[PDB]
Amino acid sequence: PMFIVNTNVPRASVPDGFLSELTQQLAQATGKPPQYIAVHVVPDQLMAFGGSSEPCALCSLHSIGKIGGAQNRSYSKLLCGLLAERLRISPDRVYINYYDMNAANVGWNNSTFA
Amino acid sequence: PMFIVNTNVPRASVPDGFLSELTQQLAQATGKPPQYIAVHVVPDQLMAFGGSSEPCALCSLHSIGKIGGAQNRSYSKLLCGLLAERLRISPDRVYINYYDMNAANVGWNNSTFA
Amino acid sequence: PMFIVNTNVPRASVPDGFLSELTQQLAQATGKPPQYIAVHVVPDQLMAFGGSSEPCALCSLHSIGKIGGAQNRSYSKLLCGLLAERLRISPDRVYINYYDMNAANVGWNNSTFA
Ligand SMILES: C[C@@H](N)[C@H](O)c1cccc(O)c1
Ligand SMILES: C[C@H](N)[C@H](O)c1cccc(O)c1
Ligand SMILES: [Cl-]
Ligand SMILES: [Cl-]
Ligand SMILES: [Cl-]
Ligand SMILES: [Cl-]
Ligand SMILES: [Cl-]
Ligand SMILES: [Cl-]
Ligand SMILES: [Cl-]
Ligand SMILES: [Cl-]
Ligand SMILES: [Cl-]
Repeated sequence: PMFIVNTNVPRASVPDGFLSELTQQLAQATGKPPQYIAVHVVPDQLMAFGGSSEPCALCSLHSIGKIGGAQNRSYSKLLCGLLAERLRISPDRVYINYYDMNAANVGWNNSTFA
Repeated sequence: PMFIVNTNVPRASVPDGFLSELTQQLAQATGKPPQYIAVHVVPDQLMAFGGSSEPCALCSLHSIGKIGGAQNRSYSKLLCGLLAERLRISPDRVYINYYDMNAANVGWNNSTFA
Repeated sequence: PMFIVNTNVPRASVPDGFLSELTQQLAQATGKPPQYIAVHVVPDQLMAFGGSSEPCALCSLHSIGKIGGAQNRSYSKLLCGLLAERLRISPDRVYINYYDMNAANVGWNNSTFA
């Protein structure tokens, strides 16, 4: 899977080990091996949410399976909690788009997973 | 909804109020509440369009509904107009990808919209 | 089509002509005219792959058609080869998400391709 967070929070406010916490927490939540989890954090962005430049985040989670109604509700609670605790972003200023990818549409290591 | 613009135009060339202008114009175009509209502008990017590094933009609009044949033509006219007037980018050097998101696949405020 | 690479490799390690090289190789691989190929390279990113931050890349290819099982395997070999030879990124630390876009969902030049 891949998880991306784009935020206006400054780089200095991203705590050490944040990529590792995302990796481990997502491995547990999705059930996928940590070796297959990629994470990408983009601070200092020029962004607004509801017209306001207070701290916010736009995120995405792509996974081959492990995406659905109940699972995405659980992911949102986990990820909003982490963004609130670690980046001080209010959950009502976070979007997370979820993508259930077909294996044939995910390339890796000179091929695709299909 | 969420609107992202990636561009090679430098940050100093993005005028004041551009995030607000995008927020207001997208609220009217999509009909969605301004409170739910998120905007993200990424200048100074290493990009080419048609092999050329002249000013260009790659954009995306994600929305729960309000995406379709006619609506997307109207959004493209509005958004290319703004990128031309405000960033001086020619409309034939802009792509905008449109995504009609299922409510179950959009997280916000510790939950999803499903 | 549009190809985006996000990588932790620093900007100074992105060789001259890399955007043109991607444009040319993608024009041939997708069969599309190079005038329609857009490329975007984002170096210096805060990323981890499988828990570590050795060089890695998260990429996407969006195209109206020319996406499928066999084609995506071919694109992955081409693109991982280029990331390995030019950016020194191991193919097993690259993900590429493929998107077959409907023409009605791609805006360009004040309209869409539909
Ligand atoms: C069905 C769709 N892939 C198609 O035939 C096409 C090809 C080239 C450009 C287009 O806008 C659309
Ligand atoms: C159907 C679903 N995509 C599936 O069963 C799968 C699981 C794990 C890896 C993978 O590539 C594919
Ligand atoms: Cl970190
Ligand atoms: Cl589910
Ligand atoms: Cl898919
Ligand atoms: Cl929406
Ligand atoms: Cl129309
Ligand atoms: Cl969806
Ligand atoms: Cl590391
Ligand atoms: Cl195919
Ligand atoms: Cl589509």
